[PDB]
Amino acid sequence: MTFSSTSNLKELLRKVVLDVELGREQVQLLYKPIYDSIADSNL
Amino acid sequence: TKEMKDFNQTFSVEILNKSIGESYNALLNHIHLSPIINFNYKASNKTAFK
Repeated sequence: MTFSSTSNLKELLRKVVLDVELGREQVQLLYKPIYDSIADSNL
Repeated sequence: TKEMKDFNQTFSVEILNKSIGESYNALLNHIHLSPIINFNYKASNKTAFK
């Protein structure tokens, strides 16, 4: 028989998901060119 | 608080351990000897100046 008959039985068909970007956008550090960095554990 | 441990550089854990040991020895002396001092001694065990 045709494929159209078996379409509704979704459990038979293998599951694949459209690999779309999701979640909020990645955030970058913009301050670093302005700022001069000093790092010390004992400040 | 962790702020106390991190900012206050003079502070550490070693001071607490030292104080614990000091109070610990003081307590040993107290529990062992305070029965002697604090007892309401009777006239049998009191000796005057003489």
